[PDB]
Amino acid sequence: GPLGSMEDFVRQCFNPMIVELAEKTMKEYGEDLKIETNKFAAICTHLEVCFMYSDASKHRFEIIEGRDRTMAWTVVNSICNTTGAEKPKFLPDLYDYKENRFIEIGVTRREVHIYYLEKANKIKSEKTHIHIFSFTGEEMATKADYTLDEESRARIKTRLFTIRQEMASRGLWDSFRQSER
Ligand SMILES: Oc1ccc(/C=N/Nc2ccc(Cl)cc2)c(O)c1O
Ligand SMILES: [Mn+2]
Ligand SMILES: [Mn+2]
Repeated sequence: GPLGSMEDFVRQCFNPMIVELAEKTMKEYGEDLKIETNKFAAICTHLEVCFMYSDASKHRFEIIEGRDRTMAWTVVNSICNTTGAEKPKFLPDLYDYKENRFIEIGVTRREVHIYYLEKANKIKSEKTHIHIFSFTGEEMATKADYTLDEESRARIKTRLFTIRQEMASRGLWDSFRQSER
């Protein structure tokens, strides 16, 4: 019936720190969240997934996403110097200290395999590990290595389902889904 505001939804659905980091992200790119509200939600979603992924194993992962850009490269370059890891061409989302690799996390409602192939074709690296989550609960990962166990990943998928559900109940899902890409 009633169609809600996506900005209202974001500020209610996501933790204050995620929202703030997403605001900083958009401002850093010169974007108005009051107009590009679906993107604001997507940024929040992706940041939450990255944080959940890291939290699945505390201190196993360094978080790169959410930091300001200069600081993100500072962190990446430090990790590369310390661990000997090869420097990525584009900023990744995490660094896995156990498997010794950077990780790019994708969140999509497009077809998960195509999305994976596009990510992989962009970053080009033979080292950076890619992990894609769909709002459908589908996932795809480099070399069928999913990194975390089923329960951790289920928690992330459950979060995505809950977001899609709350959006839909406020009439926001169709627009949000369409806005991707
Ligand atoms: O420049 C942009 C303008 C709008 C968007 C919107 N993305 N929306 C979005 C992205 C991913 C999912 Cl799963 C659902 C929705 C976006 O991702 C952009 O990069
Ligand atoms: Mn990123
Ligand atoms: Mn990502």
